[PDB]
Amino acid sequence: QVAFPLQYTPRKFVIHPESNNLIIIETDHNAYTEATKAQRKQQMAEEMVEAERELAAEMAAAFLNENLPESIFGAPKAGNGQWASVIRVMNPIQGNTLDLVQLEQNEAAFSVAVCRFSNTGEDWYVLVGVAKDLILNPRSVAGGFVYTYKLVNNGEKLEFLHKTPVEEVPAAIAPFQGRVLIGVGKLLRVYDLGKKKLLRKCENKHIANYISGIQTIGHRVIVSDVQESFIWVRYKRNENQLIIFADDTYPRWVTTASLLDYDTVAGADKFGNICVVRLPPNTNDEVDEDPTGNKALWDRGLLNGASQKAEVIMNYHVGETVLSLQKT
Amino acid sequence: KKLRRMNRFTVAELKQLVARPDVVEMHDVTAQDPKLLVHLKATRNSVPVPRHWCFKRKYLQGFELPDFIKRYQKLHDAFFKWQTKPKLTIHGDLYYEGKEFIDRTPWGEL
Amino acid sequence: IPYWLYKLHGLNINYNCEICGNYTYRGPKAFQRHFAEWRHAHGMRCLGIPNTAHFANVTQIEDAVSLWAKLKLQKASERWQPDTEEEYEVVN
Amino acid sequence: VPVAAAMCVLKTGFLFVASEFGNHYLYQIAHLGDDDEEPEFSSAMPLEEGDTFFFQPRPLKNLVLVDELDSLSPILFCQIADLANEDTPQLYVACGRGPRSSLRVLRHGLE
Amino acid sequence: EHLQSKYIGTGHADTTKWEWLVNQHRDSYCSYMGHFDLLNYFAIAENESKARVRFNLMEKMLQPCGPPAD
RNA sequence: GAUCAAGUGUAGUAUCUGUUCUAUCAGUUUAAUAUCUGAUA
Ligand SMILES: [Zn+2]
Repeated sequence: QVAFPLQYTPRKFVIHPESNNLIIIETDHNAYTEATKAQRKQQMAEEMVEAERELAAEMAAAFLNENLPESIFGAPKAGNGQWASVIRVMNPIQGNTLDLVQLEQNEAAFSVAVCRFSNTGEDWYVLVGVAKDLILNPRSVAGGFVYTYKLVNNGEKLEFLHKTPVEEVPAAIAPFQGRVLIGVGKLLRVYDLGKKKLLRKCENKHIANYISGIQTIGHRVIVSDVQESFIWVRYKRNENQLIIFADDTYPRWVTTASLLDYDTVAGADKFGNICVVRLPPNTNDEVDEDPTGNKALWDRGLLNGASQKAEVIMNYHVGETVLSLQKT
Repeated sequence: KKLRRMNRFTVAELKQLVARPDVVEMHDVTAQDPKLLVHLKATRNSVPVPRHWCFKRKYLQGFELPDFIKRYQKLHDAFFKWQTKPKLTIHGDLYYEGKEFIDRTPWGEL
Repeated sequence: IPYWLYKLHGLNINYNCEICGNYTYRGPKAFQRHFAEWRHAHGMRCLGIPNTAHFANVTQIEDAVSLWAKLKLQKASERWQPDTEEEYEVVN
Repeated sequence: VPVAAAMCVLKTGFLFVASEFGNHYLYQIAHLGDDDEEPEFSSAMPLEEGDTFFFQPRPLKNLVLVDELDSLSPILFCQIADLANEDTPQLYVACGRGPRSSLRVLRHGLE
Repeated sequence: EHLQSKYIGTGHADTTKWEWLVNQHRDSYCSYMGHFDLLNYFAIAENESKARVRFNLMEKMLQPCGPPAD
């Protein structure tokens, strides 16, 4: 092992394909950002003087310089719902930080992607999905943002472009056909880059619950629901629609997913399991959704899910929770 | 006492209060928790109660040899050379009285 | 008629349907069939309401209409509104 | 020391600190905590309710680090890729919680 | 059958929403306490010590769904 | 389908023959009925 320090709990990273640098998102609950950590320190020094006053001034000056490392003494625990988060560009050969964007207090990065957009061609972009004022338990949130940066200097610096608001946490981001697919809560949306903000080309509201992950292959999109496992979606390119065409027959608390082939998904869950789910032969992805309402009224899916079902072809309890799957 | 049997939603009221009015049956209104019941009836992989539960008659009071068998070695090969899976019903397809009458190579094949 | 059909089979009981012009069908698991019958289907047509499973077991006009309001709002909401696609400077 | 799932004091004068997450530590106990530059608090001292004893956190005084069991718990994210132009792909592993987080590069081999 | 009553968290035809959910929540918290990896997940997600996560779960065992219906 | 009487047999479960079911309301009860208990003819 060679180990390179990070500042908060890393949630995800992506390899920028040309210069091979890692874009890492780090995020903690009960945490202060460095700006807030400094401001907290400043007020506590002033409060210590305004509690003798010559010695208090010395102790306050001492305290402002007293700067014990978080790695040894612990990061100071902010209250419930308080978040600190950073986006780090890092070289994988030796872990020098090339760039470090710091997000606002109580912004929590949950998703990241590196991509090109069709409109801008060669230009690279980092999209980072952020929750604002997320409370975990009981769950509530002040919506979210997607931050866009233009990757520049051979993928060594994040040039901030714009910050686009969204209604709920953008929990997954996936580049799709020169556009970006972002899962905001239970809504799956296709976003064009735009100039001042991302533009919502398409949206699907039929996902049962919160979206944890998004994989893609061709026109197929595999959506990981937080509890209702795998949903297969097709993007109808000409018709501008995201259509659900298949689902699993079990609840799974999916943590991560991997595509094995065009028809097959390996998944893992919060309960230490792995599964492989496959679409049965002659599953049809060329499916409609009705412009009047018929396919949500008369015509319908099976068991209160989609009309076609995936087969579970593998199940195994690993004995311990899996957060990464990769075919390699 | 009959009073609590009057202290119930109407079918109209239960139909409008819920995300899925198409799962609301006449009887559902009479439950101890009609809102939990209708919720459970709407869950994504859940199986309906056998429809005969309210019938006055008992459940069923209203073979061909599989082709590979029917087709020493032959009898082994019926099981280990040419045995086809029968038509299998999917999860939740309960039996009832009237039921009958980019590359695409698979990963991890052999 | 063997009168255990009236009592035991439940053909004593009766229900009206306003959608069926106030017509009546006697016993419960017989009555339940009119939601797929021409009196009912014509009543639903006369109110501009499709006779979906959502309206099975609904016998009253104001209910069928108000449920058809709530369902029409729901089924308008549930889908993609391409009038609410976004275009650059922003326009929908 | 890092927050521990378990501590064992060995008869031979070592403290083993099974870290809650990340690497585990063996420390030699250099001193038994019988200094007096730093005060000893007591249940017999007068104090109020809501009031509290206060102490100063400071670097390792009674403990000396002697071994570190390099530990991947928790692995939060992973990519297997060659990013070094070696023969063999490395595993890029996002590890740890909080300020003991790390990105670790794993190669098949011996240091 | 009668002997099922030896086992807490079983139900019967007059089991309410509240009784059933309180058993689901109590069984869930006991499962989280036993499964070391499931406990890891919550400690990392909350940025909280495994010992405080366990304590918070034990505190939640008393009244996991709020008070009985009425 | 419920319900009363009688024969017969088994470790236990029952079978089998001969009857009753004709009007509304209230209470009990049921998923809804029904049965049952009162009332009005
Ligand atoms: Zn009708």
